[PDB]
Amino acid sequence: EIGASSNASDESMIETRCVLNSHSTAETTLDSFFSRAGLVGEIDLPLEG
Amino acid sequence: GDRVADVIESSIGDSVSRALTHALPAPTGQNTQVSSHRLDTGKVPALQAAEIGASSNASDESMIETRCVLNSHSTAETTLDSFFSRAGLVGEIDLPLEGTTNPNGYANWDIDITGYAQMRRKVELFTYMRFDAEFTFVACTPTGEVVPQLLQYMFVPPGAPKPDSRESLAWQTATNPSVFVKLSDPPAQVSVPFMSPASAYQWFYDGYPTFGEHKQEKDLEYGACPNNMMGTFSVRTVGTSKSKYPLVVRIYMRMKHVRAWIPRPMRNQNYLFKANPNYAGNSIKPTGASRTAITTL
Amino acid sequence: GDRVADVIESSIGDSVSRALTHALPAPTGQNTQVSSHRLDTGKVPALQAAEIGASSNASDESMIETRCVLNSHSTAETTLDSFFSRAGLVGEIDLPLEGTTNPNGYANWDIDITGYAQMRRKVELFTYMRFDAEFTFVACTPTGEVVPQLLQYMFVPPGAPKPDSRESLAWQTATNPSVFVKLSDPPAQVSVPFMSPASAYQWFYDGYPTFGEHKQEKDLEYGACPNNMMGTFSVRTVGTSKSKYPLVVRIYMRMKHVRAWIPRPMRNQNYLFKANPNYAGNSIKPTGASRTAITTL
Amino acid sequence: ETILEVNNVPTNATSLMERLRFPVSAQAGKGELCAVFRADPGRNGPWQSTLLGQLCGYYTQWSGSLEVTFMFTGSFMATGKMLIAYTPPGGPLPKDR
Amino acid sequence: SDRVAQLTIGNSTITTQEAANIIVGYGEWPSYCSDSDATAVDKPTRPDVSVNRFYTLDTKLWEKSSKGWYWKFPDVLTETGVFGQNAQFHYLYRSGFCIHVQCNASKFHQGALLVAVLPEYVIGTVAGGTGTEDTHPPYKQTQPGADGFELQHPYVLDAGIPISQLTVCPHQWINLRTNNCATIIVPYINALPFDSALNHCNFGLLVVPISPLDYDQGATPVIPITITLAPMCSEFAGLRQAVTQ
Amino acid sequence: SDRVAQLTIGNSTITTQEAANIIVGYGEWPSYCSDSDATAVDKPTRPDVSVNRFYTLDTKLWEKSSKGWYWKFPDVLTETGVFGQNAQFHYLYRSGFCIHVQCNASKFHQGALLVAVLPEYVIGTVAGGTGTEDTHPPYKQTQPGADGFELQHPYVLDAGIPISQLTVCPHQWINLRTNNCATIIVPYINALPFDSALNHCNFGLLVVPISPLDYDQGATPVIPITITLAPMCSEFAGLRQAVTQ
Amino acid sequence: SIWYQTNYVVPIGAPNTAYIIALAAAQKNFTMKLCKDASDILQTGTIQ
Ligand SMILES: CCO/N=C/c1ccc(OCC[C@@H](C)CCN2CCN(c3ccnc(N)c3)C2=O)cc1
Ligand SMILES: CCO/N=C/c1ccc(OCC[C@@H](C)CCN2CCN(c3ccnc(N)c3)C2=O)cc1
Ligand code: NA
Ligand code: NA
Repeated sequence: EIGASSNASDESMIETRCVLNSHSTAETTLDSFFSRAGLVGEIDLPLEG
Repeated sequence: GDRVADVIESSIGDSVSRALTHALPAPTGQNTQVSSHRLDTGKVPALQAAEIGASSNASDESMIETRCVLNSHSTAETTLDSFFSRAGLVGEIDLPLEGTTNPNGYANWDIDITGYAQMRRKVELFTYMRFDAEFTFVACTPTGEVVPQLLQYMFVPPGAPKPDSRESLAWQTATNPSVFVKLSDPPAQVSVPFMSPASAYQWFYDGYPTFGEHKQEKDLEYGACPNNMMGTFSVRTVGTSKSKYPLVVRIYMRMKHVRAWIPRPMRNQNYLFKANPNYAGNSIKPTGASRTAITTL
Repeated sequence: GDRVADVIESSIGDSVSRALTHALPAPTGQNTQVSSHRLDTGKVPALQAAEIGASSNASDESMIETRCVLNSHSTAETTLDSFFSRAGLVGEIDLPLEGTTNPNGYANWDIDITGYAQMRRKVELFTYMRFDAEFTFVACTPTGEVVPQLLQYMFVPPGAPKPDSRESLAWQTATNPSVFVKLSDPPAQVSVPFMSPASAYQWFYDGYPTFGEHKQEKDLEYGACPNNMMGTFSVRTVGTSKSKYPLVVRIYMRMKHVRAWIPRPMRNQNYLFKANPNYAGNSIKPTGASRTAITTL
Repeated sequence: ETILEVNNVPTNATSLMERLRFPVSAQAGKGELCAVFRADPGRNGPWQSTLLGQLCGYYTQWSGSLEVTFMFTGSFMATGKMLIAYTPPGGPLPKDR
Repeated sequence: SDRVAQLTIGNSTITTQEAANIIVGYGEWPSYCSDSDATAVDKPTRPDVSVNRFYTLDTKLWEKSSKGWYWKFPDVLTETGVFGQNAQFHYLYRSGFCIHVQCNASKFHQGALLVAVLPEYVIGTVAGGTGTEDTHPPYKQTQPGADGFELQHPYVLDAGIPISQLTVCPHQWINLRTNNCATIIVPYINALPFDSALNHCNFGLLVVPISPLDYDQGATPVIPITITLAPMCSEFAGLRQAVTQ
Repeated sequence: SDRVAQLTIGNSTITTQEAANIIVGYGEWPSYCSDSDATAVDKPTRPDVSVNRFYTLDTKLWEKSSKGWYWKFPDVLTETGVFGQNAQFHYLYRSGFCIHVQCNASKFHQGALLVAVLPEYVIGTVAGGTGTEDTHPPYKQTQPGADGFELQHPYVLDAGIPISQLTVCPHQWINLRTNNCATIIVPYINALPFDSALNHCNFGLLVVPISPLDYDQGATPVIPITITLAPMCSEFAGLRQAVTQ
Repeated sequence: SIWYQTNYVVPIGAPNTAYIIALAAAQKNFTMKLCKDASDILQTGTIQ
């Protein structure tokens, strides 16, 4: 009800081992996500039309 | 805390894999040292026990009288990159006008390089391989003629919508990477990273992808490892109306930054299918040439 | 050697059983301290939560105004040895002349002290007990008369041959301990050590002595713990011809150097059998006295 | 956290809001099943309703732990104990509690 | 802040918002067998997380007429998960337990259960009623497995002893107006360092209503009592083939 | 003093008086997964002695016409002892193995077996003979369990590859005039830190006669080949109910 | 899977049925890689 998301973590809900996580967070930056060219317009210049 | 002795003294949890061997620099072939006649008892280099599983440790110096030879022959051309970083054909895509295959001006090719024997036999020398790769796309007509046609190549990773037509909304390519190029331009060329969810790709997976009963009808899934399935390569002629020319796209691959593990016997029977090692049972041929007698050349 | 963190930091193997409580010297009853009127908010000694499983922590001082009392009443007579080191009857052996029981001048009594309720109800207050014991043997005729007869008592541990007659070769007693005494002499008396293979004797064993199917016919073995079966006590009149007198041997036991664990509810139904806690289902009686109404004495 | 449509069954316009919540009520004490769903976040099913699931769609691969927080909205006088289980790969849908 | 609690062990977590503290039997925590108490020489196996976790084994229905139930340890688990397998493949076993009995109702229901642990809970029979017959309890009554067994004469705990004194054993009460669960931690109790998980039941769990369940017509009438339990510091030795009994 | 040997692990000991040293595959010993190679977060279970021990699973008869056999790991053990139970109750498994193939005869018998370990041993079919039919090997052929399976075409190892090059894999030969056993220690081999003991067979054990068994009429004709093996550094994670496949 | 551990209990006067709302998100060790297009394309014809 407070409006916050759960603060519970793996460590407190089950018995965990140690894991050294080196997975990168680089591909989820705004530029990573948006700096990929996509179609946004099409212009027709026909002869007969 | 710990107190019983067997717990304090156990090796349970040792992550340091002890290694019986280590690599040495070897930029050139080994040299030969002077050797002379030896007439000893007890010393016997020529005798081995192949049963142990090791290869002979006998050398020229101990079997015959040798001179000194300073060997400066390089070992550089036999590195993994030297051997694999040579572009070879791994895919062919047809875009004909009149046809049974892809007559609609587009095509989807599952990224699988096992359809060509030259390249395949080289990679299957190893069980696991991790590498980046440079892909080159050569396009022309079936006569090798160059025509003024614009094409679009798009990489569709697993889960992205595969185009179902030359005018599919998927070609908007807002996130997938696409390449626009003319057949008149040089061959398109890009670099591809190592994309598997695993630490390495593996050319052999002795297992099944899912749990359950593995009945007859599902046996085509034996050996299928999704960790090797990188997606689809889609190509189309860029237009709302059919192309005026029939086209062919040949795909070349040049691996780079290669690492490989677990060498294995090299294929000696013709390949039949991409997905498995099936061989023609009625044509099992010897690995190599034969002769009439063991006492004759 | 160890290297992964979860192994280095685990408590697997901790043999030090952490204890939430410790014993204190208490040679006398606690004293009473002066207390006065308290009129507080927040402080409430009289209120408890029996659900927790603990007993009330409320004391005289906090419930009423008390004076000072120096209590020097001893707690010495309630120690285990004080309570148990009093000899009681635990066995009776008859050696009649004319009879149905042991008319042959000898008898074998399985060492089991559960045939007499007074002693049994005391020991069954605890689940496990470890102790030494002093045994006294009182012998006479069934009228309590003392006659000039020589007897032999012999302890036959499990595995030693039980005499099968007054003239059995087993009475040579070359290793078993025997006692030779006259009824005219005072009662024979010896000290017995704690002989179980276990760390303690146990008056209750919720289990079976062996593996296998526990079918109906073997259910008499439920609750049988060999760790409690110390052997046989054999008695005979010393001669090759029948004794001239009918005899009775009463066996008394006085435990000493006692230790006990796990207190339990005390028996409230008459005992029926030595080997089990069976009670007469048609005579289940209240633990104690009753009255006509809850509002009347 | 965004709302996970565990109850993704109703499909007519007027009942769409019902997918945002699922029910519990007095039973017969036989450890009955209340609901199930796959934990796969980027798969068709309940997760599609969440912002995590949708963002997930713009990526081929993912890695990490997930969390689902369940909020009970019955009256203050209602009590109860539920067992929520997560079955790792290989384990078929549990037949019983 | 003593009413709320979280029990996490293995890959299992239990929560409660109406607890009444925790009882640690005979004031001591479970521990592994020391090298001087031990006698068997083979190196034991201590599976840890795969066996020391919470198992929810059974649910009973509390009714206005219920007499009470009991379960035997380690019997209730000898056929469950990885713990059961180790118990079957090994001759020797030892462990402690964290017992969590659950039972909730409403602020308009009433009743109180006595939850207790009684070591070496030997069961007796009524002896043919007259007491002249030396009958004995069948295997299904002495080792009832996960389903437990219902007491025939709770007043004497089916063993000729007064339930009124059962509180001398580690216990807690589940009094509906106060709490919805009982939590008792029990150390290994025996006269030997290890024993057979099959032939010997170290203690019994007793759940007996002392103050009958009551409520007015209209209130939820189905009031379950669920039994969850976790082995602690499990150790096994004397390996060979699996045996169920 | 290299011909004699004793292998002791768990509650099992193996002896041999005609050995030919020991091979440690790819030059490295089995080890537990490190915290940086690991990815799964649950704390694993490492049963130790109850699962890392020698299991003697099967005996085959060597005949003058035998073509050869193969077994798959960890398939051969998924239904044996405590190791099997852990493999079934857990999603993730990893371990190494000490393999000891036994075969003795007399100083008048002759023959040589090639004992080798081939990672990711994918089996192929003869494709309807003509090679136009895309047939596939059945489950009982890819994962034969403890009984193993007999090679149909040893020359190409039933997979289109030359057995003549199998020596590029960890191996030993059992040449009757020299030794009566082969011992190979194999570390965990995979592209992932843990995997399913059920869906994935890390490697296959191949026992193939290269020099046919021979002896004169009158000599014991029954010459068994027995397979004994021990898991090393077994680790399991991802606990839930037991699953056989 | 969600199971009844005991039972939903309520006194006279309160509803016999109530609902549960589920909220989901990722833990702090969650990451994603290999950017791709979503499986949906929310347009039928041309957007005017
Ligand atoms: C405009 C965008 O241009 N995009 C170009 C482009 C090019 C390549 C590409 O991905 C290349 C994937 C290859 C490097 C590895 C292929 N691999 C791995 C192992 N494997 C196996 C393993 C076991 N059995 C079978 N049958 C096959 C296999 O086939 C993605 C995108
Ligand atoms: C000349 C030689 O003189 N020798 C004298 C002599 C005297 C005594 C003696 O051994 C005395 C043994 C007692 C101390 C303990 C008896 N105990 C242990 C627990 N137990 C139980 C437990 C559970 N259920 C039943 N039914 C019974 C039981 O009955 C040996 C020799
Ligand atoms: Na026993
Ligand atoms: Na797998």
